[PDB]
Amino acid sequence: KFISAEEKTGVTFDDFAGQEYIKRELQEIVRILKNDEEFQNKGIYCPKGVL
Amino acid sequence: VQIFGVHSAGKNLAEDIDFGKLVFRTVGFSGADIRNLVNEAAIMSVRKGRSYIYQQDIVDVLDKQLLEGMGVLLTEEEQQKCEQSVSYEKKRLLAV
Repeated sequence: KFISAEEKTGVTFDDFAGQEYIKRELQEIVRILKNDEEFQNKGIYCPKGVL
Repeated sequence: VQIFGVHSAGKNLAEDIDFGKLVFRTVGFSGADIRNLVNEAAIMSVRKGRSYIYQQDIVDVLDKQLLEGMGVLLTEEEQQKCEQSVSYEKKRLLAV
């Protein structure tokens, strides 16, 4: 009973810069996850594990 | 080529797409790698607002993977300014 099932943490994308390519790639990943049906209409599938 | 056709059958391909002129760029690729390549081309197709996936999407995907392979993660603007930062003669030597 230790896993923090959080919803908000208070840290946004603007606080971390210098890797805007990584920010764009992570934005694409989370946008694919949230907007799944629109891109699965085109057959797009998200990666399951991001390291 | 057959695996590229099989794994990209359920996608909206353009008319200029032909994988026969990129077989030399995919030496050693497995079926999972070709599937990942097709998904990569689809993702950078929808990222640029494109409706279809031409050959240039696959070329850009392969080129960006090759650029990332030596550890270069740069967007267009920073690449342009860093190209402009270098002088002319010391670029002229690399040109020759």
